[PDB]
Amino acid sequence: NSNICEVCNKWGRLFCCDTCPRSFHEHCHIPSVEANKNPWSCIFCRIKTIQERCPESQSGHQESEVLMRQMLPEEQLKCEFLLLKVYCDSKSCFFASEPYYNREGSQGPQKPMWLNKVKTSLNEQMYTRVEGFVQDMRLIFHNHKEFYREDKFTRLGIQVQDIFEKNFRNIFAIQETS
Ligand SMILES: [Zn+2]
Ligand SMILES: [Zn+2]
Ligand SMILES: [Zn+2]
Repeated sequence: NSNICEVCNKWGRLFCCDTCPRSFHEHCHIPSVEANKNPWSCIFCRIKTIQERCPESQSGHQESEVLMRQMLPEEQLKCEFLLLKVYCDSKSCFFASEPYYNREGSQGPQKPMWLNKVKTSLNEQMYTRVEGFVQDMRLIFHNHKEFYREDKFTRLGIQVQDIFEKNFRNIFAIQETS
């Protein structure tokens, strides 16, 4: 197995996947690495299994259909994995914890949002459809772009949104377009 966490790239107290060489900190994995379970399979492995059981699930889909899906177990897992893919980028640090807004010439967003809040909401089963999760994720970056205006720091929001959107299109097999 790897000797660093797949998500944060640090060593420490790591749990090892039984079906692949990845390793994780307990609360870096999403969901948090389970208490017992021998063998244990990581989220990457569980997602690959879904795909392998239903090869047709990789054919292209319309976003509008994906967003209306109810959060049954497989869609719950897919959103957990998409959230984890965001955390895998080191620039996610800017969006992880609760933000605050005190900048001359800007006003804070009406509905603040952050990764750890989305994480809690998934854990607590607060989303009934994929749309709920995707809306909160996109809100993180939209709030950032609007608050930071012309400051070059707005680019961090563009960068992390691009990670989110590419992973969304991959995980939910969105139909490729120009
Ligand atoms: Zn970690
Ligand atoms: Zn694995
Ligand atoms: Zn099938």
